[PDB]
Amino acid sequence: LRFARNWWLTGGNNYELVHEVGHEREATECFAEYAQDSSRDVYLMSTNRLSDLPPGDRLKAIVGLMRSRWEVKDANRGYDKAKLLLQALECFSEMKASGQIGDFNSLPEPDQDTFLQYVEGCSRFAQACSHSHPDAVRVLLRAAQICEEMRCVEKRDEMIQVTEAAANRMDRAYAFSNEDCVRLKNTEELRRRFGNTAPKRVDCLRIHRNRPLLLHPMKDNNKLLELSKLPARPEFDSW
Amino acid sequence: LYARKPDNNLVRTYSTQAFVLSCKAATFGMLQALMKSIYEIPRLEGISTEIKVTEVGGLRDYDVALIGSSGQPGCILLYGGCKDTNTLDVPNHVTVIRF
Amino acid sequence: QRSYVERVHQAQVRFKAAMELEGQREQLIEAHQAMKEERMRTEREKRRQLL
Amino acid sequence: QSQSSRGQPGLQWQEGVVDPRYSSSGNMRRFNPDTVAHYVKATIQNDRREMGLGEVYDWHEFAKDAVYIPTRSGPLWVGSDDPRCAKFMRRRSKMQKTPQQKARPKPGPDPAKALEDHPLREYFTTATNLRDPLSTANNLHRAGLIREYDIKYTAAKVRYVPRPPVVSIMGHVDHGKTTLLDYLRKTNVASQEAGGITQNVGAFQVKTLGDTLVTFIDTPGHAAFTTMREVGATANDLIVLVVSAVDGVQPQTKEVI
Amino acid sequence: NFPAHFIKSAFTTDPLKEKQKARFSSGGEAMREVQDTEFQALVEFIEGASYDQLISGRRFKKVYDVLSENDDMFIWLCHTAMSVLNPGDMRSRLIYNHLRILAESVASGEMTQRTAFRFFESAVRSPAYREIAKRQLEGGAATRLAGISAAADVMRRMGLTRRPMSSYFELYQRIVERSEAMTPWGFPPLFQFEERLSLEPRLKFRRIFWIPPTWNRAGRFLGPHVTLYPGMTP
Amino acid sequence: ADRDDGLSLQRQRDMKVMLGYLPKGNHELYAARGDVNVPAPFRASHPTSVDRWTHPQESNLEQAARGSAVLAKRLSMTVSEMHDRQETAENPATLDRFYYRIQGPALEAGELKEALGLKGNRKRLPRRAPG
RNA sequence: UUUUAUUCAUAUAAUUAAUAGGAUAAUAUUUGUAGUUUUUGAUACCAUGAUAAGGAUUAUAAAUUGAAAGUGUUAAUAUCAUAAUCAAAAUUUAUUAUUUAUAUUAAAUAUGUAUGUGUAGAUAAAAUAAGACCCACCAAUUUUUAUAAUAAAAAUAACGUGCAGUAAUUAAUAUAUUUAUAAAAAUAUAUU
Ligand SMILES: Nc1nc2c(ncn2[C@@H]2O[C@H](COP(=O)(O)OP(=O)(O)O)[C@@H](O)[C@H]2O)c(=O)[nH]1
Ligand SMILES: [Mg+2]
Repeated sequence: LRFARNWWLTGGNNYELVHEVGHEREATECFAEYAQDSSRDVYLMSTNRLSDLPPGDRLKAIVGLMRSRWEVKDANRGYDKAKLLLQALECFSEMKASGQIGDFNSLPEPDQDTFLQYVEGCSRFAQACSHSHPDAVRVLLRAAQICEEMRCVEKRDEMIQVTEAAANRMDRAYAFSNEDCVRLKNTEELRRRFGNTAPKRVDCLRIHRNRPLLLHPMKDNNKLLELSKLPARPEFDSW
Repeated sequence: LYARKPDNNLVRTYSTQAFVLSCKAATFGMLQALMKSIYEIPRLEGISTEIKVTEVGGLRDYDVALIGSSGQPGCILLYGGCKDTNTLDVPNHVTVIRF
Repeated sequence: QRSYVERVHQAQVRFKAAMELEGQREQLIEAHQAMKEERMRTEREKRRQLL
Repeated sequence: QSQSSRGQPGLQWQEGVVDPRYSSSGNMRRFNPDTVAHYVKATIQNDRREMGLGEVYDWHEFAKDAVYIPTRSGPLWVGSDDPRCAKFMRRRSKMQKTPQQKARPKPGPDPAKALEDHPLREYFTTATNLRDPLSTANNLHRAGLIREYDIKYTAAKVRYVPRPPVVSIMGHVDHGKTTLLDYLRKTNVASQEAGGITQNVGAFQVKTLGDTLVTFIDTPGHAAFTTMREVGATANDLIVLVVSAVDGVQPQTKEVI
Repeated sequence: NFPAHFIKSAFTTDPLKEKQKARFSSGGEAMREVQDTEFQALVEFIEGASYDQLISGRRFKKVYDVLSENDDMFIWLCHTAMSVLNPGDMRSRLIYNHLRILAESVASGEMTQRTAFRFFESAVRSPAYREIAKRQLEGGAATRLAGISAAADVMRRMGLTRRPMSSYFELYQRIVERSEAMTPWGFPPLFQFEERLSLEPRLKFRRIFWIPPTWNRAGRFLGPHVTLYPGMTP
Repeated sequence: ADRDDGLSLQRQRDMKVMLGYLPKGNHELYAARGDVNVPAPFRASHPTSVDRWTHPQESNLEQAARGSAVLAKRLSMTVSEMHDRQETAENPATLDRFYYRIQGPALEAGELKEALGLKGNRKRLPRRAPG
């Protein structure tokens, strides 16, 4: 019906047809078949320490670390966040120091605002954690040095003022260094009742549709309780 | 980058008496002491004890199910006077040691 | 080849990081134990003197 | 090619004894030259002669390489050089040469670092440091008796009060720890104890000396209860080691010391 | 195993080779370097009798198809069925006009011969036609000859023939076949015509080899021209 | 065991069947048979499968050759021939049209058709991404 | 109650890698050109091609001396493109179509044993320049109903027995009866 048991092709008839056509548009367009090419396929190596990566890749890893910290969402003490932000700023600082074209004056608006928000977040975290960690002002000073390296006087002066004020604040701080009532009333009433004087749970079984069934104790008058109390084998067991 | 591939053609063939053992103590310290003593007990030549369930409660239904269902000889140890709540009946081939 | 070398190098780096973390934990444990021993020695000599 | 009975088998252990077919002495999948009948050997040799194969010389040594094949007829014993088990023998040899031939998933990020980055890390609680008011205030906040802004303020507010002492009675077996506690409490427990042996830790508060509360923990002296001894050692602040006068220092006393 | 021959002409040409091929060979260079169907089939067939050609069965089959491709068989069937009718009866006039329309449609090709034969068999198996034909046969003097002669003449006039005067030779053949008394006049074999038309959509009424044997294929063989026992030609 | 009658025909055939000389499924065998150029499933009843059958996939390096073949044919053709035959840049032009008759074993005939390019089945095609 | 014939004879032994010109030519001692040593399928295996056997049918009548042999497959075999341990010189080793009664060994060593009235069975040859898929038990696990000392069904790739449909080896089927370690049939009707 569908498959042939005979596996030999006989001679005669069996004139198959071959038809070939071609369009110039196919040859001109050539469509596209670039799935994976040598240009887009490259080796990949991994380094544990973040100083091995170049400053750009160091920042590309620092942003992921910041995302992980945000996923943690603990907030509260932010010394680790301050260190991450300081490393992020050090990426720009070493970019400028090494000799890259990146200079704060030459930076475009997006990169300028990114630098500003990074240094602002670092300074905010350092100011928050200055009292908890005595060395947070060190990261504040390092951020101010990074701003000076980038040659941004506007943020540099603010960083210097905030770090001086943080040092002063740290120095000064270190130099300084119904339900219950209802339950109580009920307990008192119960204790008074007990002093003056000087119910039982019933097992429940969820049978069907999670409907409870209560097995209440059998009435004391029926014969079944005495039937259970009587010995099983009179000849063998003691009476 | 490859792990060992199991082969199901090999099967276990019993050479010794396989004693399936369940242990249940009255208290957690009793359970720890019983486990330590059991593991300090050396293995005999023709005896192999397999410890399935160790607990702090009394005899349950799942204990009887684990020990008596398989034809292998079974021992259930009850350290202390823990109250039992098993509704089934323990098979005769299974030794219950209440101590 | 690229996939094999990537996987192997990542595994090596991760194993090194884990071993370094365990070494740091062991050093922390040893320092805490040393502090405990120092405190215990002071307490023992104080106990003898007070007795 | 596969050594497994086609019909679905049941329990291989009878209620009291092991099934002979599944025992080592009567393994159904092992060719036993000491118990096989004449017709089995006749069939094996007939196959080895009908198809080009070596002559069967020693049944005891041939049983080593005898390959078992399940059939509706029963066990089929096929020589290691017989073509029927060629794929099975090839796979077995490849397994013997190199068994680890199945790929496994790449391990992910280290769970230890994942714990550092866990979203619920701040909910972890720790035993209060008995000498740290900051730790006491932090535990108070974590229990929800003070707000998070009251940590440093309540740290100074924390004060220390003398608590009743806890003393653990330890020693060797039959050295009189139970009898000493029994005399102290006037309860007669050493006689009503089952077997005359202590196997459960008991904490009892007594009003002795200057009408002060002292909590005694009766640690058993049997060698097995090392965990109970450790629990008593951790809980108690003072330990009383009772040694018999007639019976000298024992290994249990040595380990307690 | 089997080397790739790539007999396709589109799998053996590439733009790199075509770029150099086009310069040497193109339309301009090629131009610079180079310098009644029945009758045509008949002359093609008979030109094989030249001194440099042979009579081939392909050409004879071609000319036979060209000669027999018409539907004059069906047209003559319809008009022979019409001949027996009575030019005075109104039912006979209706049947005559229906069959004339059928024949005209067949000649024009507007209706396929299969459905035309369905119409024809349904028309000729009707009781009215059978009764009319029975009266025609019973009459001592009948109009069958005049009817069939007029049928040939109208087949010529209306252009229902491959050639203008073929209808008269077909009429002569019809009369000489009527001399054989194969079937009563006006009662064609419908089962026979149905069997014909089920298979054929159109109703109709020293060896030479294209592949010579090779030495590997044939062990001891010389050829179709060699004579092992020749004679002496004067 | 030299001068032995040997295994019976039925026993030998059953042994070969057990060993697996008979394929478990017919899909691979009828795909390589070469009588038809259809893909492995041998049955297309979905619109995408039908489109796959109607428009066989071809690599760009060979589509360029196919278009160059018609470019060369039109270049060889004269202006008047092209205009009369309606062979223009937009109208498609046929390249090859022939009939062949093949006789012999199915598997070997299929392999021969693969070698000659008559059987486009069982062809590996590199993957493509997006457009 | 159509013709013809048939006794047929050698058969194992051992070692296999490179180019280099001359008389009558305006000159080359290059007359006489000097760098050991890291690889391995057939002294015995290549499975694939040919061959054997071997068939087809239109030519009316007149003229003309004319206008007239063609192969699949099944088979066996083998020296070829494909899978390492061994045949070609020292030949006994038995391998189809032969000279029968007048004269019988001179140039490479060239046949001493079968006369028996030409008396079997088998075998070969030709009309040609001649003149005719698949059943039951057994084995093997096991599963359900049942716990009665039950009993029964069913799932199952390699066993051992008997032979069971597919126009199929036998008119078919059904009912009833009978035998054999319990397969297969037999017997007797009814139906088609
Ligand atoms: N004479 C005497 N007997 C003692 C003393 N302490 C314990 N015993 C004996 O030890 C027995 C109880 O042992 P127990 O205290 O329970 O052993 P332990 O729990 O291991 O210390 C009693 O029968 C006493 O007779 C003691 O101080 N004097
Ligand atoms: Mg005690």
